[PDB]
Amino acid sequence: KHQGLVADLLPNIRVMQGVGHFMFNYYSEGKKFPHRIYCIVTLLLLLLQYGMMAVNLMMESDDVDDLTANTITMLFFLHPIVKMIYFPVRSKIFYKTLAIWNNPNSHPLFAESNARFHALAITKMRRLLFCVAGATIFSVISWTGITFIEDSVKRITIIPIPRLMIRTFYPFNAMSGAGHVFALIYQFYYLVISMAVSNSLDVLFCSWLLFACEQLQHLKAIMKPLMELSATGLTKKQEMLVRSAIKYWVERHKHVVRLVTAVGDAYGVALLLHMLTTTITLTLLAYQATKVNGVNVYAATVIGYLLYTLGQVFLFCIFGNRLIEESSSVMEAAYSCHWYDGSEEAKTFVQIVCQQCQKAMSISGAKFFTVSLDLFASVLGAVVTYFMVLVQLK
Amino acid sequence: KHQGLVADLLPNIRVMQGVGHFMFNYYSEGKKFPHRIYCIVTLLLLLLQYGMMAVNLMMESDDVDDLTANTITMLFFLHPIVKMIYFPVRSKIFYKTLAIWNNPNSHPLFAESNARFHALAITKMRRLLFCVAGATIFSVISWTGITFIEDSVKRITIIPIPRLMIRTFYPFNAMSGAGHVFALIYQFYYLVISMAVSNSLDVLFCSWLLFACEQLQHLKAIMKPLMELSATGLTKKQEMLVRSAIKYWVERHKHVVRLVTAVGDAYGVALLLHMLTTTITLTLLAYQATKVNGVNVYAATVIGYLLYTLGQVFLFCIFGNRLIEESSSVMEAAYSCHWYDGSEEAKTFVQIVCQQCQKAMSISGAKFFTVSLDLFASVLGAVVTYFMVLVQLK
Amino acid sequence: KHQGLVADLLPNIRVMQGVGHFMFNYYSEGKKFPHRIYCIVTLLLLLLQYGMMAVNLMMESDDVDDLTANTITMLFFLHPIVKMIYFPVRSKIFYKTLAIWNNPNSHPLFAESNARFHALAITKMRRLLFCVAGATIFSVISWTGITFIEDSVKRITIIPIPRLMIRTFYPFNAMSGAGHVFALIYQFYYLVISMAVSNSLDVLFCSWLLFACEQLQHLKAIMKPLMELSATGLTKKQEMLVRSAIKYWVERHKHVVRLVTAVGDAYGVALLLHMLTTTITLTLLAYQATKVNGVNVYAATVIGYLLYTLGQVFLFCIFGNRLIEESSSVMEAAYSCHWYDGSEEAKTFVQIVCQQCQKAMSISGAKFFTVSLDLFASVLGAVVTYFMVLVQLK
Amino acid sequence: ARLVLHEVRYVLMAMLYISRGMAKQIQNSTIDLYVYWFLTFIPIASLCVPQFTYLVVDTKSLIDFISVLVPITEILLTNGKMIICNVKRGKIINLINQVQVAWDECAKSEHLEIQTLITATAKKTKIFVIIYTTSFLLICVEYSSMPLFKLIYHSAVYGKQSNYTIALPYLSRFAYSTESTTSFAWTYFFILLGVYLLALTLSGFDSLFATLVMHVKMMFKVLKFEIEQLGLDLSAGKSHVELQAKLKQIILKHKTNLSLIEQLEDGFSFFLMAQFLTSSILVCVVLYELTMVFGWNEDTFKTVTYLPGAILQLFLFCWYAQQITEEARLVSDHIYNIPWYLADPKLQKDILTFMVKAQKPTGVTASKFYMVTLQTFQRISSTSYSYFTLLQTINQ
Ligand SMILES: Cc1nc(C)c(C)s1
Repeated sequence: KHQGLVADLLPNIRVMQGVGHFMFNYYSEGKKFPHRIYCIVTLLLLLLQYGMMAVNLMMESDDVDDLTANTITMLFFLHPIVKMIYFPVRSKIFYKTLAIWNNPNSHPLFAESNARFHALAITKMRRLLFCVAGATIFSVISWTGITFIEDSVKRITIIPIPRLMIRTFYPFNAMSGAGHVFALIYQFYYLVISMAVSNSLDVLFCSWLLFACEQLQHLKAIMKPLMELSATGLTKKQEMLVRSAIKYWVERHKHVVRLVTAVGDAYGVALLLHMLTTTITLTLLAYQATKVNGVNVYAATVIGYLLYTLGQVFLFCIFGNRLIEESSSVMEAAYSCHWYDGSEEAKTFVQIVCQQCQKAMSISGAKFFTVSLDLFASVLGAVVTYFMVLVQLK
Repeated sequence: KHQGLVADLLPNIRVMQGVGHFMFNYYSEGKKFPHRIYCIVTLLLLLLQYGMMAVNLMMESDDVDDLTANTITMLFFLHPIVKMIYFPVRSKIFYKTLAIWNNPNSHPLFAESNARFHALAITKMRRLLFCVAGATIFSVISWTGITFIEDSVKRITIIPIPRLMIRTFYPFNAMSGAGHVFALIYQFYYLVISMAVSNSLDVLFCSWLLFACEQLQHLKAIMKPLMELSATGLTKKQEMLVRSAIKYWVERHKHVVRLVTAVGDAYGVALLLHMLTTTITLTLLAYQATKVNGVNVYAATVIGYLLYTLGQVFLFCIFGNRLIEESSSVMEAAYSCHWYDGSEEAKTFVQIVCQQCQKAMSISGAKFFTVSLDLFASVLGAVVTYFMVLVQLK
Repeated sequence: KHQGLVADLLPNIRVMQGVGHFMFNYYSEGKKFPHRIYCIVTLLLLLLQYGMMAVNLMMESDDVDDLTANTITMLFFLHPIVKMIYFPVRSKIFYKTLAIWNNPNSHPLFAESNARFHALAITKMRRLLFCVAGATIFSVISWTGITFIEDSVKRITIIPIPRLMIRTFYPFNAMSGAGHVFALIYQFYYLVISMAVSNSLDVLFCSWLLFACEQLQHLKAIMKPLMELSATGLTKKQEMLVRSAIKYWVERHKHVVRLVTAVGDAYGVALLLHMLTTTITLTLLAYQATKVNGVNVYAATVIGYLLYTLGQVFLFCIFGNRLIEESSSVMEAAYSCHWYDGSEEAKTFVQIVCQQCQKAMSISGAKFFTVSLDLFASVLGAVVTYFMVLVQLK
Repeated sequence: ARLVLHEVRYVLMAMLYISRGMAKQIQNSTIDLYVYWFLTFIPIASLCVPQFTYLVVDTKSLIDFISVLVPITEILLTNGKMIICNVKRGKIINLINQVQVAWDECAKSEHLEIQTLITATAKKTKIFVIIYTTSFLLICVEYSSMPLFKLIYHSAVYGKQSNYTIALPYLSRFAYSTESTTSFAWTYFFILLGVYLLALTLSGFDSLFATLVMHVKMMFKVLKFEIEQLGLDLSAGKSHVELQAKLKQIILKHKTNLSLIEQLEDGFSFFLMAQFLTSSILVCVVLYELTMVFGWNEDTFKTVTYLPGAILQLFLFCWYAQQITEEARLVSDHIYNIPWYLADPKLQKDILTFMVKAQKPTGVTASKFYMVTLQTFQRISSTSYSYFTLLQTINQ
């Protein structure tokens, strides 16, 4: 919590630890023992609750509609469990990534721009964290409200089902007694914890991407005066200064590439698993939306599920696309300087930089796809086409 | 209306203002007050009539065929409303774009080619404007004829429907009395104004693209003798002349790049919304075409709707593809000269220009797609595939 | 036997020869005559059983489910026969490929890394061979176990079909002890031989790819110190040393390119055939999976067929993608060295190397596609979408 | 000497497309332009208009619609090719003349490899043209002139005893009556004339495209030989000026090949677009007809001969576009293989610009929509299959 890229992300790390994302690395050793226990307990509770959800699916599988809804809920709440189990097994690469920017470069002429863009990156990270936290809080509040405005009724004949936020089978009578209130509190805690863990891991990924993009912006901004520094023949001191500036630019670009590669290695399998779960969730959600008739409770629930799923996918894709665009635009920033008035060494440096920028940095889901607005467009088109086919067939 | 890129587009700006596309920027201040009022009035009328269509769609939703036809009409006439509201909110970027070419570059040796290609661009813009205006007028006339040759009858039993160009519910008896003629004139006005506003904004976008393409053509034409100027050792004056020529070429290319970026910024969301509305329009039109049996009026109306929608898409895609092809062909132009007899500086200039031209400038719909003939082909194939699925599943 | 690329792959060559895969080139002439007959006999037996299966497909042609199952089996067992016949006709190109690396370049400075990466490649080849052999043995054992646990019964009424591992019409009784045991032994031998032939040819292809990838890794690793050798205004001795190092790098890269081209020719035609068969196999398998309802034997068989087909495709695709990414990484490693400190010759060498590496090496199925994880993703998406549509149609 | 596209020149002359085809500098003349326009309008009257009138008037089911659409698709595409190539005659003739000039330049070389290339290309051109023209002329003769052969056979065998009421070729509706013997004979004569013109158009233009692609490939191989000579010269250790001049000449040859490819693309863009659009439907309709009337019938024979013709017609353009693309691409590999590391950094930078240009994809687009490659053959084919399945669903 002192070195770069962890001090900057410290609020995110603290949130992750608070909700139970393990992370026994960035506090005093004294807290290592108690905190760990808490984390384990949370996981247990999560799995515990998850268990009674799965059981509820087993005896609710007679019909198709209830089975579909239970499966959608199960995938929705499988997401956070997968993320929570995924982090500790791959904690080594995560800690390596968080320590990548502990020793960056420095040049006297470009220090001010570096500081400015670092501050900008920190502000953007905090803004993203707050926005995602607000979205999670709004989702939880909406869930709690909707479970109450709606009528808890089961169609068989009319059977009073317990008024609970999440369908679940409980050994005790969770209808009117103290079991009801206990189930309410437990389900509220489960919802908050699961949503928070999932969104916190996602925000950590997106904040890594934000840092990389701001570093690319700094690289372009300082590319602008580097050529002017070279152009002016040149004395030995001036040639040495140009060489040092070129070295700084190239080494910082290599550092950004290293950070991007580390992030990709850390999160590729997570992205692949997320999209694998999503595909099925969206298929079942298209089937569910096929049955929407009106502006009643069912339509609201289906729209909320679709919005949350597509929002997760869209967040990943927007930040991936931002990285791609910045990496590509490095080339335009290299072309837009007065390279024709520069020296031969500077012109060769510009040529090689453009050569390298011919291809844009991107994050891939374990080499099966890439995260970009194109991926989100493809997912949305696939779900819409499946919905249209489902409407036509019936 | 005195500087570049606004004097060139002045007929388009005047047409936009006359049809009510706001634009309170390019006339004497005295006209600012009255014209504005007129614009507002136009919008009101549009929305008014639009509302009366939506009302007509509410009580015409009992059937599926009439509901589909009403939805197609509502989307068709939503296009112009969306464009008309879109311009004023984004007027800042539009005005920034129109003022981009106020201070362009100049070199004595390339002045004649610059003037020739500017004149060619102006002529092409005027030709495009006239062609689109003629197409709009033909569409209006065809609508006003088809409303009359056909028989105004409703199937319930036969119910004599009022003979109007556009289906609509009117508080007054718009069948035989003065209400009939008033409704006919009002619908003629609505059709003319809506088509005019939509097509005028589209033509402004395409005129920007035409200007960019002609500037690229000028760049290649002057690339041809630039090397001849370089190849000829060289005295200081000749080296300075080559430096000035290279500076002119690079800066003009960068200006074209800036213009393309500004146009994309201005019109990306507009393209995205246009394609969003189109997709649904084409889906409903495929369903409508599924019911075509003969060469009667219904077939003519369906064909007209399809032709108009695909024509808008095709215009956008044609000009996007033209921009892409010109930007790509810049490198073929750069290679075909005698770049091997030039000086070292000119050879590095050609090298870096080719590296930059490895990629082609393009306009994207808010980063979700690019405008090209490939996009038109994909849309056409999608609609054809949906029609095939509709006919097969039934 | 005593030359590169055949001394490294010798165990795979011996495994190929043992199963009756021709290859009358890498042993003493004394065994040249005997082995040949064995090979022919194997083919005969193979063809025999193959024909013996095809005849059965006729009798069971009346129904549609058994027709689909028999077609799936026929394509599965078509793969190995196609490979076995394909090798001898194209044997000359195979032998040319296996003799590519007899005389490679050598430099005193890069000998240690070359030896290390050669040993690494040999180890990885051995690991791949052992893994694929284990997978094939497991497949055979699981096939036999499935046949023995599952009930052999035909639905017409229940008519007891012979309990044989592969459906086939036999002149023998196929029910009494002698015929039953003979058929079981013959089918076990047939399965082992077919699986071994197909998988061994595939493993030879993938081992060629592994060698190419390891050579590319060696090229990058020794590229890193090459520039530091260049970087130091050099005495003639240093200039000559740098030239020799650059020559070694370029010649080794060209050698790798030649190897990739030969492998591409041979197994590109082979891959075209393989994927042409796999497409129909996967379509029929999706139709079969549409009928799964939790039954252990049926679901297990369908899952096994899908797993085997997708595993073959995935193996080809993973190794092709590794080759592509290795070439792109050659580009990246060229960028990420201290070229700014080098001499103009070294900088130009880096520029040309990066320009060449802009286009990554790949293996194409006779110019009809490229083997990569993108191809596997396309195959999986197509089959999954087809299955979804099919199950909805039911 | 002028054997460049010799058989194609003969086929073009037989069309009256070009009058003095066998010249070394084929000249564009207005007389040929107008004569070819009249000959273009002859098939429209004889074939396209009557068949389309029958299609939009007398068609009474899906089977009849497909039967009428099997020949008319190719007839309309061939008329379109007539018009397109008449419009582009200037570009086509300029391309042929430039190919002839390049061939004359190459034939002056003393290297045995180049001479072998020349002989192989000439033989390939002749064989391909002959085979293609023969196959498609036979297809057209079988489709159009069968009733005449049947009438001749019946007259020879049965004499005047038996009766065989002759009927016109593929169904059509004519504005004027054809019951009278004279009108019938004149209509049949003009139908045969139009069929001959269409067959020659299809054969000659397809062979022209394929043969021009072959010659472009040969010129690329000559450039490869020149690059290898430059590499050998680099190894030999000559002066900087000599290598500079050799690289300049190689660059000029590369530019000439690129210009030839550009002219071919300009000439055949819309041609290829229309060809693919038509083949997508033609293959499907012919396959459906084949499955509808499979058996021991004349219709089965005609359809079985027709289907491979259309499939190979599509594969011709796909394959040769792929050849253009790959041959253009391989120049970067040919320039990378020379020992450029032995050259001065200036020549290395010149080689780098050469390779930057040589890596850009090149080929013939389908009217700017996409570049044509071998994979396209799959795409269009798959599309055809789609339509085919659709038809089946409509029947049952
Ligand atoms: C069946 C066919 N008849 C003609 C005249 C073609 C060009 S094709």
